[PDB]
Amino acid sequence: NPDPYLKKEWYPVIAPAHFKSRHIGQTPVTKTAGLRVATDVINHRVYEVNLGDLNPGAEDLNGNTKFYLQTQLVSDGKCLTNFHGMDITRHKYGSLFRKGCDCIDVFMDIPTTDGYLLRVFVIAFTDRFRFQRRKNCHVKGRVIRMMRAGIYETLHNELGKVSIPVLVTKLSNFEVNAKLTEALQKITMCRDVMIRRVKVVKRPRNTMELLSTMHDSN
Amino acid sequence: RGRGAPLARVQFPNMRGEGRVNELFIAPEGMYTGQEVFSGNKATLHIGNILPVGNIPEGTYVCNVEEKPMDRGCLARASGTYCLVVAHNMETNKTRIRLPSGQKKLISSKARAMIGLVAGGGRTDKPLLKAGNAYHKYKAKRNCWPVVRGVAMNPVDHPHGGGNHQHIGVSSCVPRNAVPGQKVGLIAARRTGCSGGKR
Amino acid sequence: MPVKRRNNGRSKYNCGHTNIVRCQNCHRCVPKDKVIKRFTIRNIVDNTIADDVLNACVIQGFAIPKLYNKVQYCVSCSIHNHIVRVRSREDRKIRTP
Amino acid sequence: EAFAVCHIYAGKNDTFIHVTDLSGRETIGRVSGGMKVKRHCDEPSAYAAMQATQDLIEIITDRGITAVHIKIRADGGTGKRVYGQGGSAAIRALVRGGIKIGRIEDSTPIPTDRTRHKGGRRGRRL
Amino acid sequence: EPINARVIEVLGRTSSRGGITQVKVEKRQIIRNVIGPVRKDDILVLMESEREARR
Amino acid sequence: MRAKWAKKRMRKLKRKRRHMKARS
RNA sequence: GGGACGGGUGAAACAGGAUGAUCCCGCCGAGACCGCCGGCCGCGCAGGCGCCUGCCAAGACCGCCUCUGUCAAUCAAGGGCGAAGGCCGGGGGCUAGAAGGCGAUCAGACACCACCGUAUUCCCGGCCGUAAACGGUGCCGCCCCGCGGCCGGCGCGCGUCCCGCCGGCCGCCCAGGGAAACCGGGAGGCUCCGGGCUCUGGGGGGAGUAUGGCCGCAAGGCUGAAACUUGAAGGCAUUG
Ligand SMILES: [K+]
Ligand SMILES: [K+]
Ligand SMILES: [K+]
Ligand SMILES: [K+]
Ligand SMILES: [K+]
Ligand SMILES: [K+]
Ligand SMILES: [K+]
Ligand SMILES: [K+]
Ligand SMILES: [K+]
Ligand SMILES: [K+]
Ligand SMILES: [K+]
Ligand SMILES: [K+]
Ligand SMILES: [K+]
Ligand SMILES: [K+]
Ligand SMILES: [K+]
Ligand SMILES: [K+]
Ligand SMILES: [K+]
Ligand SMILES: [K+]
Ligand SMILES: [K+]
Ligand SMILES: [K+]
Ligand SMILES: [K+]
Ligand SMILES: [K+]
Ligand SMILES: [K+]
Ligand SMILES: [K+]
Ligand SMILES: [K+]
Ligand SMILES: [K+]
Ligand SMILES: [K+]
Ligand SMILES: [K+]
Ligand SMILES: [K+]
Ligand SMILES: [K+]
Ligand SMILES: [K+]
Ligand SMILES: [K+]
Ligand SMILES: [K+]
Ligand SMILES: [K+]
Ligand SMILES: [K+]
Ligand SMILES: [K+]
Ligand SMILES: [K+]
Ligand SMILES: [K+]
Ligand SMILES: [K+]
Ligand SMILES: [K+]
Ligand SMILES: [K+]
Ligand SMILES: [K+]
Ligand SMILES: [K+]
Ligand SMILES: [K+]
Ligand SMILES: [K+]
Ligand SMILES: [K+]
Ligand SMILES: [K+]
Ligand SMILES: [K+]
Ligand SMILES: [K+]
Ligand SMILES: [K+]
Ligand SMILES: [K+]
Ligand SMILES: [K+]
Ligand SMILES: [K+]
Ligand SMILES: [K+]
Ligand SMILES: [K+]
Ligand SMILES: [K+]
Ligand SMILES: [K+]
Ligand SMILES: [K+]
Ligand SMILES: [K+]
Ligand SMILES: [K+]
Ligand SMILES: [K+]
Ligand SMILES: [K+]
Ligand SMILES: [K+]
Ligand SMILES: [K+]
Ligand SMILES: [K+]
Ligand SMILES: [K+]
Ligand SMILES: [K+]
Ligand SMILES: [K+]
Ligand SMILES: [K+]
Ligand SMILES: [K+]
Ligand SMILES: [K+]
Ligand SMILES: [K+]
Ligand SMILES: [K+]
Ligand SMILES: [K+]
Ligand SMILES: [K+]
Ligand SMILES: [K+]
Ligand SMILES: [K+]
Ligand SMILES: [K+]
Ligand SMILES: [K+]
Ligand SMILES: [K+]
Ligand SMILES: [K+]
Ligand SMILES: [K+]
Ligand SMILES: [K+]
Ligand SMILES: [Mg+2]
Ligand SMILES: [Mg+2]
Ligand SMILES: [Mg+2]
Ligand SMILES: [Mg+2]
Ligand SMILES: [Mg+2]
Ligand SMILES: [Mg+2]
Ligand SMILES: [Mg+2]
Ligand SMILES: [Mg+2]
Ligand SMILES: [Mg+2]
Ligand SMILES: [Mg+2]
Ligand SMILES: [Mg+2]
Ligand SMILES: [Mg+2]
Repeated sequence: NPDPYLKKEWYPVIAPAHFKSRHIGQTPVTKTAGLRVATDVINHRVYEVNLGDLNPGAEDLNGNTKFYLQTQLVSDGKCLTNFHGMDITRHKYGSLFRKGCDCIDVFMDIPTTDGYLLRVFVIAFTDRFRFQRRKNCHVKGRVIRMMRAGIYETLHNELGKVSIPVLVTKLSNFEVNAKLTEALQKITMCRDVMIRRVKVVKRPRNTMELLSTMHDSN
Repeated sequence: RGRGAPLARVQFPNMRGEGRVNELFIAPEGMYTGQEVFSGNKATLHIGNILPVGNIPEGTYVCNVEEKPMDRGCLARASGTYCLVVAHNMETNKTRIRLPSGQKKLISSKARAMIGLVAGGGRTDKPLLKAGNAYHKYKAKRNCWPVVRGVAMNPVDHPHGGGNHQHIGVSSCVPRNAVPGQKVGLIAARRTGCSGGKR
Repeated sequence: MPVKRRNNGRSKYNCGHTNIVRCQNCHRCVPKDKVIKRFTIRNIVDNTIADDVLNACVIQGFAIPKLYNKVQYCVSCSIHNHIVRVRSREDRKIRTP
Repeated sequence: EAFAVCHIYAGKNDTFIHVTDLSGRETIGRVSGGMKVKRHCDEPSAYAAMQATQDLIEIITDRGITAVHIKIRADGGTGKRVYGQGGSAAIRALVRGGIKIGRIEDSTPIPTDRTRHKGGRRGRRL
Repeated sequence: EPINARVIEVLGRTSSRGGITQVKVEKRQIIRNVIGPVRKDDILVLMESEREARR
Repeated sequence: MRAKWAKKRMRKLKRKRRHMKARS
């Protein structure tokens, strides 16, 4: 067996202009021979990149958020990635749960104004008022229902008609998290309310305009 | 006569002259005399209507489906049968369907179907009690009944015939390329016997 | 065989039936209000190497991720591995953790 | 400055240390604890894990990698969720083989609900 | 390659039958098992410093 | 015996007696 | 993509792999299940009850200067429900897995442990009617030293708290009870014995068996003896 890396050659991977570290890395591939073109095999790869590795310096605010960036067009021997999904980290998720409080999970399918459809998942936790007798923080159904309705109508206001680049701005910024928290602070004490995941359910086939806007600073 | 499901006589207007035009349809269950049915690219989603399978949403029950456009319908025609619409692929312009056997199949998206499932379902759940009921059923169809077993014959009449005890003698799995006169018994069987646990 | 505990060996108050959990050690079926439960929080690298990882990291301000795992055992496994001990008749009434 | 991903599979019976690129589609290193031992009980051990990581260092360095992000996992599914002994051993030999470290993470497959694990209602009767 | 290192303290007898002795050997605090009699300020010639004693 | 298994034995015996009486 | 072993155990051996496995990553399919949160939390007549959204009829409690006028308690016969396994007819079939097969262990091992696997596990229409179906404690009503905890509703107070009331679920405990263990919201108010109603027992075996009857497709269930035999069986507790 001859060494396969005598026929390798790498390409750059590039991140959307929403970020300050756009060289994600290099990626290998086998050179073109037969029918596989290298630029017709490295396309559609999915990369998994930490937000603190894309906006470095704000590690406390950004290290627990992860992005999925899919290359969607190779030109000039550069790969150009595009929004593919958002998730939080496993230890951040595990640290959320205690015993004594209530956990609320919701999701809804949110369309965008340019052909994308998303599933967005939210989490909230009940919290202890400062001057209360008991240790548990359980609340009644009349309150659970108010919190779920608030999450639904709020996310409807912010994300009801957005495009992908504005969405990515908000998701990198936590712009939505603060107003979920704002709307839901008025009902009870609640500790950590956040979007924890976003899943691209169905996108259009041709994204050449979209990616032109995303990488081209525009 | 000879058919389990019923038929519907349906009248349309003559579209190239004056008068009316008469059609026979395999009847979906729930169709009734005096109903108005619709046929076209813009017909609505109602039991009894004829629509291209491309315009029919995933999850739908259809019957009398064409496997190629315009051939006028050849799939899921027997009483109680239907096809499911599984998925649409627009760029290749194909639709995926489930046939009553459970096989999956790609057809064109301009192939037409009828909304619903075939009426007469449950027919085979009643036992035939008597030789006479089988006699009447097959008298309406074909000269195929009653059936004489091969081992009950002499060797001149059948390859299972003869012997001092009734018995086949060799294996009754025969190959796929056997010639006419030889291709009796179980033809090209992947397996045999009665065991559970399939899926 | 008189009765040994007022709680009959479990915490079931005002119901008929409670869920089933598998034991993690031996995989036996145990009711949820009888299973022995503990919560552990531990780093994914030993602390005898957490210093070397933290010196050899590149990220400025990086922190060691923790782990949050709830262990659940049956009575046999708990006693055998010494999560719980057989106690004196007086000591059995103590609920201090 | 040159980044790849190290999947460390710390199983109950074997150990895997495997290096791919950031996408996962392309592999650069693959060693196992059972390619360095004679007795089948020693593959999940720390001496085997380190001794395999010492060959992995050679492969990855000679192909041109200097830093890795670590993804460490257990068996998962319906079974165990604590690591095998040699996972931290792999981390140790990886730092003391020159490599720079980046993002760290647990990556065990855990279910949201589940099918039924083997062994029966009464468990492994030993 | 011999890797001579120096003990800076005795932790205790390790083997079930007495035997071996945990020591704190040395810019490192590696801990190791030792068979024979060892005081403080003594020397061990180490075939390797890669592993540290369990516990 | 364990009473569970004595019960299984007795049931098999009663089944045998009933089969026996069924002849004639 | 990459190239040598992977699985499994206390340790191993049978299954797997250059027909490139184990490992990484993307995509597709199917049927179960509903984690962390999850509890001296909560609901239901018991059996039981945990994904999202919608729809449908119920329920106990509290609050009340609303209506009626004893319409109630318990109950042979009779009717309904009833974990799991099992049966009949349709469907479905991922996991696990009675039976069956096979690798070890062993004196043997037809067992425990490893591996493969059929019924079964899931749905629809029925049937069967049993569990340490347990609080081993029948239902209605009264009186009852006290200290806490949690759950639902209400009211007074100061400036979330705080004190009370009704109902539920729990801990500890004076008296009293008891063979004791323990109970104590009763197992108390009982040789100082009597509020109402229904069911069951009468030394240990033979025996829940034989026999007859009713029910069930079957598997069974329900009802249920006699001859004969025996000096004990059994409860809670003390020392070794
Ligand atoms: K409510
Ligand atoms: K609810
Ligand atoms: K004939
Ligand atoms: K015949
Ligand atoms: K013959
Ligand atoms: K006893
Ligand atoms: K118990
Ligand atoms: K309770
Ligand atoms: K409860
Ligand atoms: K419960
Ligand atoms: K516990
Ligand atoms: K146990
Ligand atoms: K080996
Ligand atoms: K599962
Ligand atoms: K299995
Ligand atoms: K078992
Ligand atoms: K078992
Ligand atoms: K088993
Ligand atoms: K099992
Ligand atoms: K069992
Ligand atoms: K059992
Ligand atoms: K058992
Ligand atoms: K069992
Ligand atoms: K019994
Ligand atoms: K019994
Ligand atoms: K039994
Ligand atoms: K809850
Ligand atoms: K609660
Ligand atoms: K709750
Ligand atoms: K509840
Ligand atoms: K509740
Ligand atoms: K409640
Ligand atoms: K609850
Ligand atoms: K009455
Ligand atoms: K009466
Ligand atoms: K009654
Ligand atoms: K009755
Ligand atoms: K009755
Ligand atoms: K019933
Ligand atoms: K039932
Ligand atoms: K049952
Ligand atoms: K069954
Ligand atoms: K199955
Ligand atoms: K069975
Ligand atoms: K045996
Ligand atoms: K045995
Ligand atoms: K198996
Ligand atoms: K069965
Ligand atoms: K089945
Ligand atoms: K079963
Ligand atoms: K099932
Ligand atoms: K049943
Ligand atoms: K009974
Ligand atoms: K009983
Ligand atoms: K019980
Ligand atoms: K009663
Ligand atoms: K409360
Ligand atoms: K309350
Ligand atoms: K309540
Ligand atoms: K309350
Ligand atoms: K309240
Ligand atoms: K209260
Ligand atoms: K009260
Ligand atoms: K009360
Ligand atoms: K109540
Ligand atoms: K109590
Ligand atoms: K009570
Ligand atoms: K009464
Ligand atoms: K009664
Ligand atoms: K009774
Ligand atoms: K009774
Ligand atoms: K009785
Ligand atoms: K009586
Ligand atoms: K009889
Ligand atoms: K019958
Ligand atoms: K039967
Ligand atoms: K019978
Ligand atoms: K019978
Ligand atoms: K006794
Ligand atoms: K007794
Ligand atoms: K006894
Ligand atoms: K006593
Ligand atoms: K005594
Ligand atoms: Mg003849
Ligand atoms: Mg012939
Ligand atoms: Mg399993
Ligand atoms: Mg399942
Ligand atoms: Mg009934
Ligand atoms: Mg299986
Ligand atoms: Mg199987
Ligand atoms: Mg069954
Ligand atoms: Mg009972
Ligand atoms: Mg309570
Ligand atoms: Mg009888
Ligand atoms: Mg005594």
